[PDB]
Amino acid sequence: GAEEITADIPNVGEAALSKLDESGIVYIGAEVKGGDILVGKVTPKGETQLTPEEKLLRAIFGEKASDVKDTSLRVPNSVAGTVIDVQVFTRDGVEKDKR
Amino acid sequence: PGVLKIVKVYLAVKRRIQPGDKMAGRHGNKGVISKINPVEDMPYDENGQP
Amino acid sequence: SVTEFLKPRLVDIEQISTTHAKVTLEPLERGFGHTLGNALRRILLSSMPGCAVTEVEIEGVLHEYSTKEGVQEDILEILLNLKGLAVRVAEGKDEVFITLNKSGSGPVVAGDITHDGDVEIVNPEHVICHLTSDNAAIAMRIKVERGRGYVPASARIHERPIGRLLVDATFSPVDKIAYSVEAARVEQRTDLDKLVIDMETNGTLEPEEAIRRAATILAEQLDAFVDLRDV
Repeated sequence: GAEEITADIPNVGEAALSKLDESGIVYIGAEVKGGDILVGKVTPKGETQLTPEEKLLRAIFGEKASDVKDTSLRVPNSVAGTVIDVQVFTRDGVEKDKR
Repeated sequence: PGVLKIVKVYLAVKRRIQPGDKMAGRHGNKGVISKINPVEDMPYDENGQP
Repeated sequence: SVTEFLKPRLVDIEQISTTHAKVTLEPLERGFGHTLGNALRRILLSSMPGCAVTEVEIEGVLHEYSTKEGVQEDILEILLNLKGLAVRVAEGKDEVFITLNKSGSGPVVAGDITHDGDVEIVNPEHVICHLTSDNAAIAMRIKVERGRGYVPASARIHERPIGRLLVDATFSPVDKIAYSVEAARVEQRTDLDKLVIDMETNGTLEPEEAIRRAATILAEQLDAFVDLRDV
């Protein structure tokens, strides 16, 4: 499918979604440190063989959300700074998000 | 071809001097900072200026 | 006699300027002038409490690497200028907020800061920024805290809204310390000495108060030696 830029990042709480906007891009002036999410992106993934001793764990606790995989832009380790500019380039014929 | 969107983020980092950095003059005299000494430990003249 | 020394006393303060002073200690025995002078110089230059700017909030400013219309200096330059602010905060308060609002062409200086009576600006002539247009306006909220030493913004423990700009804080008010040991004319003996300490500071800390704080620190640290035991 088509990779989507969005703020709905699986297995990531609201602590790491503080600095992104609705479109999934950090704000201008955000002080970020290593590992912080700058732009959120989710990529569709295919079927994955679950090992039986993880099928059991799925059975016990029924949580299962693996439709997409989190491939987002993150600040490199030991790099801390301020976001000073963000530019978005969109292909001709693709919907322009809010940002 | 195949690219739907690109986002570019510019990060500004302030880097302060620290041991391991390379310093030099204009006469081929280069070196690596070994210690950041406190002011009270460095040599000073008769007017107290270190 | 031999077993008993003459304790030095504070005999003179000479205020050359707001930021320069001389303090005289007399009388001192042989060798004690150098010992006390070096100890006081090391304590004064390292462990002297003060007040410094820590956070700034400028309307319409998101980060330091930006520009404001009508202001010739970048926000980085304005913060560097604010680092040189000399502020004395009344005792009992380790935190205070001041405001700086100015419109119209001209140099925006430290004498345009509105304080709450518990804050004294020591250098009103210190230029903070420049407004190059009659329509230009600046509105800043500055945070002043009491501390000791040099606390970089990176070393501060980690919510912070976008717009709050951290400023590196050098709390120590002492800039330069010199000391000279000269001869002293006391009674009939000639072995006595005199210690003159030349202090260049930012004007926030009084000379006598600085000397007593340094002496208190030294005495407290020596208290461990006076009671030497296995701990």
